[PDB]
Amino acid sequence: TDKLTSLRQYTTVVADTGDIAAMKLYQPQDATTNPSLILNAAQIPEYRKLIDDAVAWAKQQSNDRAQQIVDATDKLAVNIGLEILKLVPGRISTQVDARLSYDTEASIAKAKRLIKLYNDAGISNDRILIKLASTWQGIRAAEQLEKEGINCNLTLLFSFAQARACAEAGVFLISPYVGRILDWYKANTDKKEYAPAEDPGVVSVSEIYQYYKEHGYETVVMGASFRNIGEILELAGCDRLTIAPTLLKELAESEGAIERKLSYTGEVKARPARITESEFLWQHNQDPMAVDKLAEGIRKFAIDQEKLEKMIGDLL
Amino acid sequence: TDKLTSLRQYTTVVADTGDIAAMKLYQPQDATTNPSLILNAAQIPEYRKLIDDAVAWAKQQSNDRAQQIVDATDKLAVNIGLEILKLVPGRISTQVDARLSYDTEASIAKAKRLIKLYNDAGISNDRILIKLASTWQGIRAAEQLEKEGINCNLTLLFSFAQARACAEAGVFLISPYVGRILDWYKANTDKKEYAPAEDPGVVSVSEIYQYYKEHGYETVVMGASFRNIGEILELAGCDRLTIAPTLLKELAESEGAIERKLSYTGEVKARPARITESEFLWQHNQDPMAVDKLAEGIRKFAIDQEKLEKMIGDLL
Ligand SMILES: [Cl-]
Ligand SMILES: [Cl-]
Ligand SMILES: [Cl-]
Ligand SMILES: [Cl-]
Repeated sequence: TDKLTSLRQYTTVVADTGDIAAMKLYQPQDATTNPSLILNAAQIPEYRKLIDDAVAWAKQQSNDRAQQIVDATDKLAVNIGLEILKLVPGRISTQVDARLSYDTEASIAKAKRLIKLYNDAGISNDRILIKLASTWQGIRAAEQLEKEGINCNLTLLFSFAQARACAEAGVFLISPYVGRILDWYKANTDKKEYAPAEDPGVVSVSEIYQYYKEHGYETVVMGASFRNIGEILELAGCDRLTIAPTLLKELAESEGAIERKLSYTGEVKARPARITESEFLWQHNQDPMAVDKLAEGIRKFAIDQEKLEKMIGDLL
Repeated sequence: TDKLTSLRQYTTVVADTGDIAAMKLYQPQDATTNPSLILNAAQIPEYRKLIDDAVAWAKQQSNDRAQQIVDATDKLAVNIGLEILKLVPGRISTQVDARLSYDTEASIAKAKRLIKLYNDAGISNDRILIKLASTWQGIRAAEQLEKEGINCNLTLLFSFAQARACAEAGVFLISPYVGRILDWYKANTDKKEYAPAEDPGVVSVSEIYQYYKEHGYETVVMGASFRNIGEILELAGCDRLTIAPTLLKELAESEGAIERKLSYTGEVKARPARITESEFLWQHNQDPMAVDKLAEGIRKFAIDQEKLEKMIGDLL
């Protein structure tokens, strides 16, 4: 047996890519995309049809250029989601424009708009996760969306404060990063070598997992962003893990059974009072890694969004 | 003539220390303190009377230990402020517990408490600045305090978003940092040498000064936190500058007249709509330096507060 097969006994495998080739190859349950993966998957010549469809559709919905750019970029992300749903039985994650990350109202609106486009294609809400950055504003947006039947993937989750706040908001799923946590520690300490169990991204997810299970929270824990297979194996037992094709390949090519690493066998414990905004802000900003990486991840995703819109604008 | 004397033609000189010796020596207009300067000034044997007075007074106001700790640490800061006001004609800046930095209500309450203690000593509000970190919550706290006749010093000002928000809130004074901005650039780029005019902290304050004057804002601009006299000289013309004794000494010992560097000679311009919380959050987090340093400065001031309270708790 190979390690990818063995992992699937303990963990729901999810493919982190916009490339349908990977869906066929690894047959994941869910898939995740983001603005940069959409931007990358756009250059694939076989996807040119999806870009043209998106641009054409946008011109049929309105006559204003600015609106056509937005409509086309949204429809493109959706169009790619639709191709992926042909090949996976579970969820597709589609990311909202990260420029809205500190705007609750705008994020709710944008989530609803992407859902409308999916619904217009005949896809139900139970096949979709809307990905938002887990700022306070994003978490509050997600809380509201869930009440309206729109399930959310709360991403760029770095601090325990973010983890706690997401759970208390009843979000469908969280995407705690692993690899970008490792990146920080390598950039800000002189320890650049870590055993898998002491990888700080692995430690973060394990602690979050424990807290979620021990309090009986339903939010799906999905580790994301990996630098190596060691990190992935150390989180075997995590509800889901979203993994890039390069690392799915490495697992598939690695022989041997693996053991479950993440479990909670105790009973559910009473929950505390909800963390307030002020408490969340204090506790998030206690974590210098999380401070840096949440803001940084948002900046980079917004740049990817802008580049996507540039590409679409040239075709109109 | 010396450079300290020459600077005073263009800029109001302020002493950044809790040490009364410096007030006598340099005869500044205002003084600034903070938890660490209070903690430092506590070890000075000649201040032991101020610590004992604070502890004694606290035991007379109440019988609860926890409240005595808070009362004593507040009274100590106030007691030091009072000794300084004997030797300066202008303002004393006293910093609120930085653990409150993301809590508007608590910060307002704390500001009012420190003002009460000063008022109880016979000091008017026009001699005092309450120093709060310029988070959104701190700015909103300051807006309200100003309306109630309590003047504020908005500190740890790093991003343009913080500057704009403070001006629009009508705060009495801002303390844009200079040296800590330089710190970040040195640590996060491979340029560790900067000409005074290209020092990123100097550039920051100069841009803020321009924006404030050009829009006729009354908020006092007071550069703070300096690594060298080059930075200070490059901001000659800034409304005020708060300077550590070490650097005041260097200026006093430096011979020669200096030129004014910071001026605005144009007419006042129309102001934009107020920045919203969401816009502020977006724009502040676009500035990786400011993201890091605002949170870091708050963490360190809170640690200094805790150490001060430890020291006070041992004496009760
Ligand atoms: Cl968002
Ligand atoms: Cl929208
Ligand atoms: Cl950001
Ligand atoms: Cl952030």
